[PDB]
Amino acid sequence: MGFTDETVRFDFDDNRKKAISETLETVYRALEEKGYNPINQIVGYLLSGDPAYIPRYQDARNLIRRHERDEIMEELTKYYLANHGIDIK
Amino acid sequence: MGFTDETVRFDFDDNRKKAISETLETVYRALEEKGYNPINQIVGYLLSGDPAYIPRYQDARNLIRRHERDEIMEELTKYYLANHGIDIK
Repeated sequence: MGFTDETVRFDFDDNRKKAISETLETVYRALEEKGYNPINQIVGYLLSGDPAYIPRYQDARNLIRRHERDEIMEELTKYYLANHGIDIK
Repeated sequence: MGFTDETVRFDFDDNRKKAISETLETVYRALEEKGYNPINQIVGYLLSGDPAYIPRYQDARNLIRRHERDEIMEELTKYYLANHGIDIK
């Protein structure tokens, strides 16, 4: 084998907001491009806690990894009820 | 080296659809009546697999419990991107 991985570490400074929304948008498309099942890998990622659920195609794997699966899931739950007509406090 | 498709097909017969959406609506209402934060308790339920995360005020705790955490979580994931302008199956 040859695990060649050098993540230079971009580390974007916090300034953006609602980033989780762009993160999953990106992650979703990443698997669409790679021919995988985005939903299946995302659901598996949050409730199993392992970065390898998201294929290393795009910075998406890093983006999702820089957010807590707890945090992301809260956002999922909030949005679910929000567009369902509920304003979350 | 463990190339195994795991489509369990353990699909239990349920006659409802979009019920999860109605269920979380119920659960959300349940915590507001109890003076808690609906999101905090729901997020814990799905990723911990512990029914005790939902307070026992209303039938909501029973309703959510009839649904698998995975089932709801995938629905959350799809819906998140769906109303975001993405069409998911």
